[PDB]
Amino acid sequence: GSHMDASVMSTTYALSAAQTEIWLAQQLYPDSPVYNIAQYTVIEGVIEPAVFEAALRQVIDEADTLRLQFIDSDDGLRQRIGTPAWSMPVLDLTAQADPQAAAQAWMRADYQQPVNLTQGPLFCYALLKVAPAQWMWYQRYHVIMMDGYGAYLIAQRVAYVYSALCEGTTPAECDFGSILQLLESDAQYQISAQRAQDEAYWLKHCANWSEPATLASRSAPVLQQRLRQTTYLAIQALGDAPDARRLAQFMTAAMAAYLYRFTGEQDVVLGLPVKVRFGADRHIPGMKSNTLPLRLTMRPGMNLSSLMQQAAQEMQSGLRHQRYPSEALRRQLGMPSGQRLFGTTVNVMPFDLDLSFGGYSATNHNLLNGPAEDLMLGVYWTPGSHQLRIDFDANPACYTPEGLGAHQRRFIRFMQVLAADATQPIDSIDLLD
Ligand SMILES: CCCCCCCC(=O)SCCNC(=O)CCNC(=O)[C@H](O)C(C)(C)COP(=O)(O)OP(=O)(O)OC[C@H]1O[C@@H](n2cnc3c(N)ncnc32)[C@H](O)[C@@H]1OP(=O)(O)O
Ligand SMILES: CC(=O)NCCSC(=O)[C@@H](N)CC(C)C
Repeated sequence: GSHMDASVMSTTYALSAAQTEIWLAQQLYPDSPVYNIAQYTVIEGVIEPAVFEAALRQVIDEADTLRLQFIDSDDGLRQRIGTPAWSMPVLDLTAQADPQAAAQAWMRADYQQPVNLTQGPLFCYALLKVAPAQWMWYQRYHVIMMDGYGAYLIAQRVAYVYSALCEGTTPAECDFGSILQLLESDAQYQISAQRAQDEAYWLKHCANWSEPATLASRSAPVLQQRLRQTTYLAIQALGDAPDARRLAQFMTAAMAAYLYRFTGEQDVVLGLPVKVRFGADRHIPGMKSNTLPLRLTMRPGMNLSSLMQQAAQEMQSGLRHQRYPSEALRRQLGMPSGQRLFGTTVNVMPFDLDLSFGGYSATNHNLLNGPAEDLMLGVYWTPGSHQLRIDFDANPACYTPEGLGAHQRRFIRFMQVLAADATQPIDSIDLLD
């Protein structure tokens, strides 16, 4: 034989369950950058690129998932903590006729590139000066090594380290754990009795399932990046003081009521993304998130409060078993592949969007949020703020931009009228054009 494969196997770790599903899904279309997540922080002040690069180096040392390198092997793909070659581009676009548009185009050209996992770079950090005392920190990752909460933790840590370095202070000891402990915990869960309990619960929950209700007229795999319809809204349109749990309950209830009013289906299956972070996993950047199948049963004449109680019940009974992958449940239920458990996902991310870099305020804004197989309702909300950002992310094959926009406007209106009177049956509101 040849020793190279043996040394590859002995110097690597197996992928986690979520990483395995990500890799299996990406292998079908290796030229599709739909598995990139991306955001950018607008900083209202002066950023020194050298101090920022120093902070980025420190955080890359602190979050070892940023140094994961992947290697092919007889066992598909494996990973180790390697030495990625990275750089921080600094682009001053203040002289351009449209500095904001130039920065948007730069980051779009970045996150549109295909990402080969065995060569990298799996992440990209760059600074874009869009105005005097207005900078942009652009972050991009592949979902195989990062999710939403991980990127949020990394942005917070980078902000803190930069603020500490600017005032010449030693940054406090980082709170992060190692990605290897996360991988070991996932490997232990994969052969755990907790996993058997979760599998039994999810097999009983969606035992006799139904094909998902959807606003699209066709089912198609995700190939292009999402079509995004973004709208901002005030919290009083909801009015329910909601927390993350009840905000997600209300969003899922509204989406299920809209799907029932548009399709007539009464057993609406939605997708609910969750962190799957308990204990030490709450302080380890990387990929850990899952999507739960949330069933909402519709009865004609039912109001919003009953739907919200249904959603609260489903979450209260299902979040205990959120470690079981939805793909493993789909395979275990005996469903033919291509048949999904849910079509419309409701991704509520109650992560703080505010940061402080060297005394200057800054705000986070998403560009990519993973693949959009059908419809994804992304709800960005800083806990406490009176504002919500609502993104309709759609598969370009199943939707067109203006149709998605009309659906979003009608859904916003229907949801506002729903929250106006939670006792009125959903079959009564007249909807829009
Ligand atoms: C570059 C930037 C790009 C952006 C990246 C985007 C990438 C992605 O697409 S990843 C998707 C990101 N989204 C998310 O992370 C999902 C966020 N949202 C959510 O998780 C849900 O909508 C939400 C808010 C309902 C979860 O609510 P939350 O209250 O936090 O629940 P969670 O912590 O998951 O679980 C709590 C429940 O766990 C259950 N549980 C059982 N055992 C335990 C235990 N030992 N410890 C804790 N909880 C336990 C309990 O029943 C508990 O409920 P409760 O304590 O109230 O009885
Ligand atoms: C919603 C779905 O099943 N398809 C996309 C999965 S994309 C991914 O790995 C995560 N970042 C998002 C979920 C699992 C929290």
